[PDB]
Amino acid sequence: SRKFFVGGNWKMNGRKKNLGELITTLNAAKVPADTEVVCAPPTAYIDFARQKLDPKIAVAAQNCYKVTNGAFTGEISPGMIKDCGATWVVLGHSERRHVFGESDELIGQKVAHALSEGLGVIACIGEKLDEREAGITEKVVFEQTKVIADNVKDWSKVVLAYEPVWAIGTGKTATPQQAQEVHEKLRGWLKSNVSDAVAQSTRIIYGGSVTGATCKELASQPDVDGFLVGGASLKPEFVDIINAKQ
Amino acid sequence: PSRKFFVGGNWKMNGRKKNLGELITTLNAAKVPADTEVVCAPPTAYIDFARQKLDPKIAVAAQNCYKVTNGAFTGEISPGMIKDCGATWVVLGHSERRHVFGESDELIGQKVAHALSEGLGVIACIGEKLDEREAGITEKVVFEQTKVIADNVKDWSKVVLAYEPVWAIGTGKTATPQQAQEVHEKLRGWLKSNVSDAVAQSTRIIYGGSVTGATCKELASQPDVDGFLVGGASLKPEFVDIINAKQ
Repeated sequence: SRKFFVGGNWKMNGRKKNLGELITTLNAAKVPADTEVVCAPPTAYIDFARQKLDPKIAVAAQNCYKVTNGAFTGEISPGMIKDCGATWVVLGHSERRHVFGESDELIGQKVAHALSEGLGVIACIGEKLDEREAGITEKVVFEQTKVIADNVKDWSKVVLAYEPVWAIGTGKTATPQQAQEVHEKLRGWLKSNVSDAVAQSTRIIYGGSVTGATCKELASQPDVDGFLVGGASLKPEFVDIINAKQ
Repeated sequence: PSRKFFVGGNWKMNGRKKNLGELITTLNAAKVPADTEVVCAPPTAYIDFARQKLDPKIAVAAQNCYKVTNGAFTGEISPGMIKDCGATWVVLGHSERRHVFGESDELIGQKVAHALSEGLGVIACIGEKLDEREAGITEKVVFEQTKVIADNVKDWSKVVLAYEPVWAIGTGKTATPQQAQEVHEKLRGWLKSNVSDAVAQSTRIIYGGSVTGATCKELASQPDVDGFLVGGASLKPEFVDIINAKQ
């Protein structure tokens, strides 16, 4: 049985004050033993958040680069993330891919380098609306997963996050069934392309819109192992999502 | 005015808390002249760390930022966060952003306007690549880049322009002091006839090419060179020699 995993992606939000208040809320929250909880603060606050957060919650960088040190003004390395006490990095997030044009190859190289450096990786995939309506959900999502997998030697430190990008701001929504259909298919790719052990043990988490109201039906899906939470991660309702399985 | 000499240390993607803490200790003990303005740009995960450890005489800069105050931009930081961390500058348009990460002029323009509107100072970088230089179009590239920045500047008192001779990195070429001067003087001439005389006379244009212990002096003596954006030397004791380049 895969351990339930709840990540809170704060994206580019917050200052020390309101994030300190958020953290104070999380510290007082009772996080179940069976649930693994991770918060991804803005890059300027990885160090701050790690100092202020209770050890029971892990800290993630929102991105990193693919080399340990170098001439890359504006980037950070897994070494720096580790040095700040964070144990995870989010890679391949839809905003990196689709606003900042990060290629599959780049994401793959980043994954291999973060893993070689002792970090865990939350590796994001997902298809856009035009890809969904064209019938190529599987093609896009399998090709993205392949390039990640090509760069993974030890899946015990990886978590796959499915983002239904086709549902973000488009006027379409994903049902719990539709999330399940994709998750199950992703697991089926891990089976047909990597191994059965890896399909069985790898957390595939849902990165679509998740609220206090919908998190329960979503969490009940056989192949949904948790969430990568967007906007709700900045709010008390993140604690409701930490408690989703019941 | 005259223009206050300006020395920025760009640490790029280098260091951890230990060796950067030791570097900072070196800088804190250094005597920085009153007539020199010194700024250090740490990796983004260490803006807050460096500001806490660095003496107030040295300012802190982010190496990049985004163009909006908060938002759905996983991996980015805003000028509001930079300020909140005690940093007062941001480097924008650095050649590595433009040429490795494909940041466009339009994007850099928008980032400059937003950083300025948020009360940050901006070190705005420009520079031509080798293929652009050998094609004879140094001026075209460098003037177009400066124009998009200038379009997004309402107050030049908080801006510093950095010329990076990208054409001279690793490629194998070295930029002479004269060659740097020729470009700087032309950049100032662009400001004079597209912005204003007052902005031409008062705006620091700093040199972002390779600068050592040895070569900083002739460079700093050039009429239109107002200082440096130091790359790799910024992580070393010789950055202190560059802080002292005028005398």
